[PDB]
Amino acid sequence: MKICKACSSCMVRTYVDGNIIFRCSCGESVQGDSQNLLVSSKVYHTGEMEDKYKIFIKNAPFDPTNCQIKKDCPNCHLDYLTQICIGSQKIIILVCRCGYMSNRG
Amino acid sequence: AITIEINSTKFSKLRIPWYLIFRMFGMTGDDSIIEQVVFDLESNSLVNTFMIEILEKSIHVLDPIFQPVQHELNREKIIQFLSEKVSKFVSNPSAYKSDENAVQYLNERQLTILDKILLPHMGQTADTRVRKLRFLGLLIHKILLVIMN
Amino acid sequence: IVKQMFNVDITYKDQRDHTEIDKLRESVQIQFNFTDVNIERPQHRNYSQGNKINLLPNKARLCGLSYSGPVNLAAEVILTAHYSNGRQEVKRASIPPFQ
Amino acid sequence: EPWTFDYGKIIKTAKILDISPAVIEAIGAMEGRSYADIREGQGAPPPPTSMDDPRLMAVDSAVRIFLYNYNCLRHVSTFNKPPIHVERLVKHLSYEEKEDLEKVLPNVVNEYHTTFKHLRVTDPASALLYSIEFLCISFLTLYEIKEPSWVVNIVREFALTELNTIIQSEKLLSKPGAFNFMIFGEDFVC
Ligand SMILES: [Zn+2]
Ligand SMILES: [Zn+2]
Repeated sequence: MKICKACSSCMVRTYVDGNIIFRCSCGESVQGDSQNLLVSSKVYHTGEMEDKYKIFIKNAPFDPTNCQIKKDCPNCHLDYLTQICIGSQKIIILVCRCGYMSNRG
Repeated sequence: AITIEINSTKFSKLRIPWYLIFRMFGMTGDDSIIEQVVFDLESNSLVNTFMIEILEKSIHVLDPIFQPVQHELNREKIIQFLSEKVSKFVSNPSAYKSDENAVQYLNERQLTILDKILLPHMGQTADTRVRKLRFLGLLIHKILLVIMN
Repeated sequence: IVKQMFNVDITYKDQRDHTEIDKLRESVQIQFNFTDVNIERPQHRNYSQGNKINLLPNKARLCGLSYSGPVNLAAEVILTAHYSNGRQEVKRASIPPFQ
Repeated sequence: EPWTFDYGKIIKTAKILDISPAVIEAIGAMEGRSYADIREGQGAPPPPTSMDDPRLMAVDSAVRIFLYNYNCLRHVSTFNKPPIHVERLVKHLSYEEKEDLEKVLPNVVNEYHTTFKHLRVTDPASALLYSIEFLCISFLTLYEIKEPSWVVNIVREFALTELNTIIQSEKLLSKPGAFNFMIFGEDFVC
């Protein structure tokens, strides 16, 4: 959103002149072309995106309740890896405390 | 609209617009109020965009009960309006306004009530108003996180 | 709960005006808290006019009595009168322990 | 650009508005204090030591309401029904004069918001002092307007009324004096 420079307030959009005219309750107008041509946004596969599990995938190697498999880590050569299965497509991600991640994630 | 209803011994069953709670404690800037929910107003992200659209829409939604103080940027007027809408004994809304001491008494009573029944686990004095606002923003952030699935 | 959550500070309108000060007075503020709270062991009276004796649970079960212990409260009352001149009169009284 | 606190601006503003200098510095710190003690500097809380101090938000809100009402004054032509606090100062002005108000009146916002946020996350006491000094500087700038003459009275009266309303609002959160508790029509008051 556009924050009014005088009073820290959100300003309406009110497309009138063929472009965006940001109007505030204090009367200030900013014009403001280019950067704010995006009016509406909606991501339809939320709950399965990368940033949904980013913290969990980062913390997965240190979680003692996560499944481990007898697979060698290509980075630090530990004999085991943490195995994750996220999403409705059952994406398998192998992670290690050294920071290795199985390509995806 | 994102409405916050506080049910306590002092008062209950009153849905206040969320930004009015932040405004009553001195946080009147919309950017600072929204920053309490998104934690960063200048981060592109994906949750931040969705949350910012919801909060911007919720700020401008017209409320039937809090209509006069919706666009008020002075916290004293919002505190007075809440005091009038909350206090049981204020059955005459105009007589007391002439007396300045009456207005001060209502404001002090409302501020004490708010410090006692708004997130009392985070503090019950006037030193923790901003911390309470941070916690409330965190709660709204979690709710909006659940909202986007 | 009694000593912290049950403090009273209520101002009531003065209802009497058959005196010059009575017309002067328009409100009195009642303010009291509780200072000592203690619950004793269940007791009972035999003679109906005698000393309270210990009530054993079997007697309470047989007689349909309540296995309940006395609650003793000690309070401090502060009464403040208000007049139409900006002054106030304070009468401070301490309530002795009572059941 | 470096900033340093200037108590002379607060002294001057107190002289203009006839209030004591301690009243201005008590903005946002008048809660739980009688106005008699506030104007005499009695019981003044120590300067803030954390960003979570409500005094910072209170003084920022005071500066914000000042700037909001100033912008409302500078854009009367936009509002079909201008706000009451601004309406009474433009009844004797023409549409051409109202439209000229946008360019004649200076912009006093400057870089207040970014500097305040930086100080709040860096130095809370400096943030509070900066907010109070900025409010005083903005009031003095609006008060010391000499050209054009047809706007000097308007800007002077607006600045006086705005800062008086701000102080009264901060005063309306102070300790009340003795009064009739039955002014609210009801048998009881709690
Ligand atoms: Zn604005
Ligand atoms: Zn590894």
